[PDB]
Amino acid sequence: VQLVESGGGLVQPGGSRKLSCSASGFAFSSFGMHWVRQAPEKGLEWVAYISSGSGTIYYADTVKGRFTISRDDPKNTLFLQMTSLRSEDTAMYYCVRSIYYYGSSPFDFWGQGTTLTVSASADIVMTQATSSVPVTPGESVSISCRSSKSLLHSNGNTYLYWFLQRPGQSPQLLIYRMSNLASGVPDRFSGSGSGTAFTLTISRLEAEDVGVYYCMQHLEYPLTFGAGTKLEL
Amino acid sequence: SELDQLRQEAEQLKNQIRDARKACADATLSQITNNIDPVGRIQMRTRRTLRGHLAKIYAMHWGTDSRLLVSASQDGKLIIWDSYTTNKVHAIPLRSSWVMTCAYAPSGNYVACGGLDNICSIYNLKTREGNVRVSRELAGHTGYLSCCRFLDDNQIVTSSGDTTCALWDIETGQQTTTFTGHTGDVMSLSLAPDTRLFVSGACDASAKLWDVREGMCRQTFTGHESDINAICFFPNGNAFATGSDDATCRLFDLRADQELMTYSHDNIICGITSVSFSKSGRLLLAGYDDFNCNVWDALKADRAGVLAGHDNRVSCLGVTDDGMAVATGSWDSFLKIWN
Amino acid sequence: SIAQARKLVEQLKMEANIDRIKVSKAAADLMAYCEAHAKEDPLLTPVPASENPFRE
Amino acid sequence: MNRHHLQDHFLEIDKKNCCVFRDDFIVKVLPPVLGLEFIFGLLGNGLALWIFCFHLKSWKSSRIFLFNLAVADFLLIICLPFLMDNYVRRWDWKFGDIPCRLMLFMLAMNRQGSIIFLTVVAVDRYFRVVHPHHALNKISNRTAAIISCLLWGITIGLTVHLLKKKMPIQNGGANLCSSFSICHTFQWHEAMFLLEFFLPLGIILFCSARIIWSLRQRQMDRHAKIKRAITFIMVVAIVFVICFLPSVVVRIRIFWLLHTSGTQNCEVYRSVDLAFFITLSFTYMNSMLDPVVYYFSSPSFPNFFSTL
Amino acid sequence: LSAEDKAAVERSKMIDRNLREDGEKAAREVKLLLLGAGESGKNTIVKQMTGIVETHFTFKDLHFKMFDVGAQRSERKKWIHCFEGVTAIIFCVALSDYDLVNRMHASMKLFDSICNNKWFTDTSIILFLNKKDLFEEKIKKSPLTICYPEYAGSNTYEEAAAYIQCQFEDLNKRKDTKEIYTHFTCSTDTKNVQFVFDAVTDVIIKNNLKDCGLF
Ligand SMILES: CCCCCn1c(=O)[nH]c(=O)c2[nH]c(Cl)nc21
Repeated sequence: VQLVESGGGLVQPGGSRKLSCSASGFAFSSFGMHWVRQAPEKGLEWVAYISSGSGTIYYADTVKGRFTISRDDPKNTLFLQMTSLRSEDTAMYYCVRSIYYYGSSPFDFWGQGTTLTVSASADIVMTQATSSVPVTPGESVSISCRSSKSLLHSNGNTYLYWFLQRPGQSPQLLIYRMSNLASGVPDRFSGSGSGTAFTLTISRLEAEDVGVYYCMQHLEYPLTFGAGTKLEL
Repeated sequence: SELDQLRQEAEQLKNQIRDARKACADATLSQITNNIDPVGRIQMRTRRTLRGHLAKIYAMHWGTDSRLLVSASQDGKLIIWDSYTTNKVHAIPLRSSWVMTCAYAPSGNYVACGGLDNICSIYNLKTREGNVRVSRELAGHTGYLSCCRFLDDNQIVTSSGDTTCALWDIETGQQTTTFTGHTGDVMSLSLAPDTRLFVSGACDASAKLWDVREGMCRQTFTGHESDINAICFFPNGNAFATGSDDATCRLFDLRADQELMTYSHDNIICGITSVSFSKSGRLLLAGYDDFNCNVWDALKADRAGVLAGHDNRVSCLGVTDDGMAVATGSWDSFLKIWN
Repeated sequence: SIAQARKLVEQLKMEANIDRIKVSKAAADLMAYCEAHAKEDPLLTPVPASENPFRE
Repeated sequence: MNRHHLQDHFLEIDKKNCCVFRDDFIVKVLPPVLGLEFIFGLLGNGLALWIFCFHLKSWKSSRIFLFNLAVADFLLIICLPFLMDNYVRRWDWKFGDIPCRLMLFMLAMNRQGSIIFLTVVAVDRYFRVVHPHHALNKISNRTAAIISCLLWGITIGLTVHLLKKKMPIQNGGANLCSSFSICHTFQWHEAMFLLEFFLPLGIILFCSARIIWSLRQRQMDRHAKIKRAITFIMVVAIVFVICFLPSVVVRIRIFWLLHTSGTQNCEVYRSVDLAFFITLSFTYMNSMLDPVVYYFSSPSFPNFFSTL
Repeated sequence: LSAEDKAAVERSKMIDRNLREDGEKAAREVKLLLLGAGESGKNTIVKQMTGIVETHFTFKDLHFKMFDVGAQRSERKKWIHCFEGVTAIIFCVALSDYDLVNRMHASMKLFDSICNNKWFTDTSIILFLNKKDLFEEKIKKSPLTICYPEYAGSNTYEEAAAYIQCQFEDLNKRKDTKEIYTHFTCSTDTKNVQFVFDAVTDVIIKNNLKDCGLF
């Protein structure tokens, strides 16, 4: 499973570029795609989502209409076309795969991403309690966050995901639906919540856990993201 | 010794078995169960109906979570059904379309398939690529596969159409233990709750209990007069019910070593295709060749209720682990949920 | 060869050793569990649609 | 009276030379025949519709077209008693303009739709027999429903023009109610009436001949049901001909009488219109005989009738 | 209402569309069942075109599916019902079996069992009498009356073959519903497949007429 992306560079404001990604090692057609952007200093932010059947295409409010997302299942390649991009668009874009079914693990794999540089309401808000917390090996730290609207759906599933951005690499999913650990994640990770207040527990902290932890809500679009909490060793 | 002497010895042992069986016949189930109140009329409705399949359905199995079920049909597709929402979680394109059995792993990671083709196919539902593919092809059997049941994520026991029943290892894909006690075709299997013993029904009207580890026959029951199509374990694991084409169902007890009660009726002249028990074991739901399903009280042996929501043969009959609902497949290509 | 029948004879001998219990007590041991769990069975006693996870 | 009673026969509906007659044999013949036809068609269509609601699972394109034909026949027989009431009063429409407009439009639409649907059924049988493999391309139930809706739309469109005309013209205490008026011009309605028999008759004959050849070349001797199907297929065309042809013949006679005895003079042409109306009664006779010929043909329909 | 279950519903709808396409493809294909004692005759029949063996061949823009059940060696009563939907059944019996050890009687018993089966009430049977060339010499050497004491007629290929054909045909109790298409074949070139195609087309015509209600 690999996701190679290209189409970065430096462009003056008002230009247009078409980001492209090549998907290999997995069934691209069966997996829905997502686009997420990293500001140089801010946190991740969702961009667009195209489903497996190329339908139900959604765009974030800040990019609605201006950007379009298309896919070519026979070619196993994804194209994101940007038109009349502004200065606020300067960010590093990641492509994220997703599959939707009972027991699924959406946003499990994240691409490396590409750098993009430009020369000079009605959504759930992730209110992260803390932006940075010191940690030491062998210690335990709890990360908590606030949500404007409870994510506890009538079906009993709360739409809360956790992501870890180690320095120099893309985010990795750790817990999805606050009760299931992603494949390859050590069992020491654990999460719990009451539907509006959430806490992430990391027992037996290991040096590989250094990074910035980001949250996700999937109850209603757009998939707004939190500020991000950075742990320093 | 000479063959006639061996036959005389076998007859003497059979007479001894008869004497032992009669000695334990203290009373019949009817007179002892007369003290309990009748279950009464049981009314069930088709909360959910599944129309995904396009051919005749033949086997199905409920998952441990009591949410997902796997169904098999001759169209060559295995569909994982979300009972609450009727969504199709997966659709497995079977290599061989002649499938008459299927199973669901206790952990839900793997499923089983089999039928006319002797090869058994195991599929990985939780693969990284996201597309279900064949894990192993167990082709050690010579006859047509009849039933399959998961003992664990690494061990599976399947009964073939030949006289031999085999226990398979997923890690190595070889027959760890082979059971050859049955003389005729083996139709269906049923794992005990403790996953230590299992009963196998055969077309020679003989039901035999097998030891998974020891690997030899432990008990034999011969109360039926025809082929035993279906068999299922009692929830407590100390008894099992047998379905046969002779339009009668018999409940056997492992301790008594004899049938306790017979479920039969005059109008019911058709055979039995599937049998299952409720969580508490009070209700015995058994399929029938006619266009209906009958609910039998395991204790009083009376028709508690009838499910007439089918127009063809009721091939399979599955009950959730928690007893929340009952699924009844049939040849009409429609799977219905009753509760 | 008679070893095949000797195995069956040995298995019968093992069978005879079971310490059996009266069927009446064996049957009664099944009762007293349904009555205690009578309210725990969603099928024996009707379940309100509000608490039922199958309501439309 | 000037020119005897001919001064009243001449009517000038919208064009000249309209010549509906008065005081003739129609009263003695038409009402009883219309009543018997209405009763028979009513009971037959009722039973057909009642059993049509019992085989949804086996409900397919051929049965879709058959049900459409049943609906058309039921509508026509339901419209029959209005014509019976008109004929007992002998061309005096008691009801208003809108009821007459609706009755004429429904009559035309229903008869044309019935003919179209039976022609399509014959075409379907021809496709199934002569081209068994090609027939599998049309089993789509949704496609069959769309085709039936399109056929209904065409039938309505060719007959809707009857609505846009103030019909109930009055003659001597009797309010005429007829679309056929022996006009002095080739009004499109009669040309449509003629083609509605010319084209479907040829299509039915071609399909029946092809089915006859294909079945008799390869399977006739094998088993009797083939003989039964052949006989009933021939009977369908025979009934269609012997019932619809007389109307076409009398109307062709009327058109051929474009020079004299149909225009510029009357009182010697009464018999032509008199027989034309009996031919229309025969068309209704065929309309009500359609479900006996079609629905009771299948060996399963007797079983359904016995069960109900 | 749904928030993420809508994606699951869309996936289910796509799966249903794929299932419908596969069902249409399966319905277009015609299914044939192969039966008969002796592997040699069935092998010859297959060439003239571990459990179930499936052979796929297209003739005149029609895809034919043939199923092999001889290798199973199991009780038919438990799996014969799986072949309810077969449009036609091909039965292969070698005419030379009459002199080998009784085999013709076994073939007749199998044909009687298959033809009178409740599941195959409305399925036609195609009877292929294999090894006509060997039968030519066997008649000249061994008389036909060995296995048929009631037989009484000229010892010629025509008469003996006709007698065998009638003997096999009379076993069909359901003469009104079933139709047996007997044929002679040893090494026919592009003649056997024509016969099987014609029989399958006649069966398709019968099924279509039954569906339309005329039958
Ligand atoms: C097809 C045009 C509408 C109906 C025309 N029509 C008919 O076709 N047969 C009649 O007997 C009749 N009587 C009256 Cl009044 N109109 C009649």
